[PDB]
Amino acid sequence: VQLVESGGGLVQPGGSRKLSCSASGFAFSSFGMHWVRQAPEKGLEWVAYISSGSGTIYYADTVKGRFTISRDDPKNTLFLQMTSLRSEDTAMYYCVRSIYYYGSSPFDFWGQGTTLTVSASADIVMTQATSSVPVTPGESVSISCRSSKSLLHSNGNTYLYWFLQRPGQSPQLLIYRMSNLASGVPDRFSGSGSGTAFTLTISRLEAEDVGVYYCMQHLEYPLTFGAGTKLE
Amino acid sequence: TLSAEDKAAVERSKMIEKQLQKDKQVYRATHRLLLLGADNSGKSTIVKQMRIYHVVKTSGIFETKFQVDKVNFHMFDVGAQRDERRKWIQCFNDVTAIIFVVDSSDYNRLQEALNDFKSIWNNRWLRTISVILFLNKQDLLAEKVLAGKSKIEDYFPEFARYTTPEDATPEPGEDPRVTRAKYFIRDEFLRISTASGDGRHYCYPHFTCSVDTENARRIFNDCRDIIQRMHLRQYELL
Amino acid sequence: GCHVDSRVDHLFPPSLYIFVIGVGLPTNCLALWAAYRQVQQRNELGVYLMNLSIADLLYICTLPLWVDYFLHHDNWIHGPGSCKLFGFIFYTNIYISIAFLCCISVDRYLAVAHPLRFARLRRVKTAVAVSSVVWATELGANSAPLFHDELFRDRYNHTFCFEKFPMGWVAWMNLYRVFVGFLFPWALMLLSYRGILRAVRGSVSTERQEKAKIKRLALSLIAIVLVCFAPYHVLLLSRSAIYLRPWDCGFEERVFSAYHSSLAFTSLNCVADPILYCLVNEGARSDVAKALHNL
Amino acid sequence: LRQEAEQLKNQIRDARKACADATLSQITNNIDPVGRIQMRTRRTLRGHLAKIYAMHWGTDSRLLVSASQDGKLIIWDSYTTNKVHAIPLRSSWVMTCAYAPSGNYVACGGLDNICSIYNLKTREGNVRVSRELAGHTGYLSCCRFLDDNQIVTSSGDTTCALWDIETGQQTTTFTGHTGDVMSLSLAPDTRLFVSGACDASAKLWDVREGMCRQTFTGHESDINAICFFPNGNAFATGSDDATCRLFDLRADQELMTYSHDNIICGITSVSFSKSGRLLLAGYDDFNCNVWDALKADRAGVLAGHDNRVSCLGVTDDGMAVATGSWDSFLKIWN
Amino acid sequence: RKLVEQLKMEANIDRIKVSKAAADLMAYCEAHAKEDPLLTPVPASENPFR
Repeated sequence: VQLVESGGGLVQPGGSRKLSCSASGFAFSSFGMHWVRQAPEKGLEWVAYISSGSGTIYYADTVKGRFTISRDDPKNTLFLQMTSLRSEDTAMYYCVRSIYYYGSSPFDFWGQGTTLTVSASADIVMTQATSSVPVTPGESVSISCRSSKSLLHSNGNTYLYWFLQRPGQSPQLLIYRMSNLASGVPDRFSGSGSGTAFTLTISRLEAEDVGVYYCMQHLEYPLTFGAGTKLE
Repeated sequence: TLSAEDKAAVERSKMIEKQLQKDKQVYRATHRLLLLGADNSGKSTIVKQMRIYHVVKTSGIFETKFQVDKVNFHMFDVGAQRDERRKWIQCFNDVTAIIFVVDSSDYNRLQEALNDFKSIWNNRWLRTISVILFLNKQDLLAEKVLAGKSKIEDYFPEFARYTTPEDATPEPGEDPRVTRAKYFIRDEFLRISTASGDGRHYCYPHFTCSVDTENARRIFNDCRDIIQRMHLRQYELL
Repeated sequence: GCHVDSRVDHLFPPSLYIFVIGVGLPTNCLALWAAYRQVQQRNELGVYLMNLSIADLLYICTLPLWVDYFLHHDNWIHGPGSCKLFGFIFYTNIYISIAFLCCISVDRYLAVAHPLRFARLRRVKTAVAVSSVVWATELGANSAPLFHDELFRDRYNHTFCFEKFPMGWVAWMNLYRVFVGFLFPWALMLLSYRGILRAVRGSVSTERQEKAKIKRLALSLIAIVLVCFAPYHVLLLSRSAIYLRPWDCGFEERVFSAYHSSLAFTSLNCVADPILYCLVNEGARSDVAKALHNL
Repeated sequence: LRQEAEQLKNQIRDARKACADATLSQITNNIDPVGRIQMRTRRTLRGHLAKIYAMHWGTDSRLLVSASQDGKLIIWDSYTTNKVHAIPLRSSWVMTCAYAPSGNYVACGGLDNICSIYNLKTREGNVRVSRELAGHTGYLSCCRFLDDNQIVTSSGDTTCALWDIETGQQTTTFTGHTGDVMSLSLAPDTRLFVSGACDASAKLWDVREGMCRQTFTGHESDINAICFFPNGNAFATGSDDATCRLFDLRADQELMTYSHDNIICGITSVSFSKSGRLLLAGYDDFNCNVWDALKADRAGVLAGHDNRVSCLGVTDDGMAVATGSWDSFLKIWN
Repeated sequence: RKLVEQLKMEANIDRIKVSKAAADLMAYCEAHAKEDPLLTPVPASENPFR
């Protein structure tokens, strides 16, 4: 499976662009797709989400009207209509794949990313611990998160997601719905918490376990992320 | 009320329901048929010819699609089953019709064909399932009666006192003896059909040759009658 | 205008509506129940049947007040809004019923005469769509009196409702009534049942007795509709065939007698439908017997 | 030489007669009945275009696969009535479905003579045919998973077979029946399994060896369903002679017969409860019956189906029983 | 021939008393009396079918 996305570059303020995400290697029509951006040196932010069947389209409040999301399931491409590009719109935009059913694993695959540079209330806040944890290889670490509202639901599901971002490529999913290891994640990773305070533990680190650890809530829209924690 | 994720899950269920409605529309417009017959019975020729002019080693059921006057038909002939039938025949209690093809030129295996027909007709699950019986190989029967080497009264004693029914319709002009023989065979099968019908299902006789091109139209007309009877029952008309 | 009298029309309509209530209430309820069972079995017909029962049931609920309106020598003492709503239901439910019988007959034609075809039209969803359309069209086409004078109260011991003697616009309303609420649906019913019988003729599977039975049933349906609704429209077109040379308002001999006796005789279709569409069929009686086993 | 077989059969009958001292009725007589059991419809799962033959729960007790003759496998979320998956089958005439214990696979089979195994957890979002098992010369009447890699199939040809899903060859072919095998229930430990055929007989098989360990004959007609008592030393059957029967592997006899004069239809599905105190049977008289296994009295009736119950299943933790009928509906009873 | 060998192999086995079989089945039944939701209706706050 792969998600290749393109259509970005230097754009003047007040202009418009159409970001496109070409998908291949999976059944596009049955997946919901998200656009996630992150500022040049900051954490990830959710831009939009389009559902399978296009019957549900959500946007962030910061881009509530300027941005428009669309998909072409036959031609297998995801589009983002951006208008009136202000200066908070300088970011790398990510294409994410999400499918929803009992036992599903949302946000499992993340596209490479498009860089787009522009020249010169009642939302859930997620706060990380100190964004620096220098740890020697072979030890154990306990990155932590805090949520304003209890992510536990009457269903019995707590909607906390853990992502890892190498210094290089796009983020990859590690823990979904607070305790479930994604397809391909080593058994070292383990997640736990109590509804508001969360902890992700890596049992015995390796040299490839370095990066920035982001959390995410899926309890209610919009999807807020958190600052992220760096490991060195 | 329910989380982001459940809502999405519900959406999935609704999309699945939409595809199922489409499948329901296609399923309702397609009429299903079961093809039955013996080894000497020429059902292989009928299925091959219907596949030709219209529209994997131990496989058990063969699917044969065909279309007559913009109406879709699915015809199934079982390939790799044993002699026993009383189990897998229960699956076909919702077919439009059962096409029973019989070799009318045997005279010796034809009592076994009568027994098979009485087994099909009186099945507890095949009630309300009509039977289009194809009295196949009429040309062989005609040539066999003309030749005179093999008799028919010898295997069926009652043939002597049988007289040709007045509603007989030998169209092209054929010897009276072949008409008498074929209507005797038809009358034996129809006697089995009429003995215990109770009116919930009918038997539609047809005289067939395996090469004839009219078999699809025969099935279409009989199926039209069957569906007409069911819809009469459904719309509180009888 | 000109005063007319109802010497026995204070007697026959009330004593007839009391039988209509006391019989057509439970029978139409049972027809509704059987229709619902049919709808539970993916049947495109019951959705019409339900509506028919409803088209009748509301009608029954209107009747008591008109009973009090009748036995009092045509004197309404229950208010104008009651006049508007209740007279509207009373005068419109019969046309709604006729339209639903037409729809049932067309469904039967499409099921019998042209089987193997028009599968989309024989769905529950299409029948709900056409049911909504007929309710909208009937309730909107007959809503002319809802935008006119409510009750034409008078001095000769008569306080009226949805009728004024004599008479304008009610004449053309009456012509539309007769021509596009009786003759057209009846023409469709008769033609559809003729088509059904023409198809049944060629049924090999149907023995001779069942064809005769179907013919008797179809003729009974057409005849009972015609007998219940024909005097009303004959006298209505006769009265509307005058008002459209001289004012000549002199029909006292044929105003209350004709009209009131005929509406009383028209109400009997509200008790005909449950019998003819539920209680004559064996399966519907089986469903009703299952219901009455419980209670 | 046939006289030797007759003498050996007489010897087996005599040994069974000698080993019998008391019946289950006498011994259970001093135990109270469950009384009247009222189970109600909690959820109705609509969506099948044709009649339902098979249904298998998931080991997670929430998911549920069903098979319909329209050619569709549907996975249900029993708690919410949602449709997780809809698998279009290559052959419409399915008569068996299984749900893998791991939850990764579902199997199906029917008049095609193939057991098709489906992959529910793929990198792509769809469910695909993992591979097709061929080799039976008759319709496949039941299929049960031992693990992700082994499946047991029963066929109209007398053979029951054991397959390796990796490279699909009949590793062990179990033979010895004379009629069409209809039902197939694995032991709770997955070392033995029972097969009910049309010779009115049932056999316990040893999977590792491939030999008919025991053979039970007590029925007057063909056997339609079979299931293990949770303990693993007893099993129950259903036959078209309107009776159920409970056999004990160690005692090698029949313990108690579940029959009534009023009922004259055949049993189409048999499933025990978690503790075995309730034996649930599906019938052709439009309805499902709940039996007290120890006292052999009709404890309850599950009657909400307008056609015959073709499938019946009780979840691993016993919260619900599912039943699907020829009316294209599943009902989740509690 | 093979039928005789199969029947002989099936016969030469050990059978316990049937009263012991009945006792074992009742023992299993009474052991899991509480964890059987259909026998003992759980209160309507643990069932997901409320």
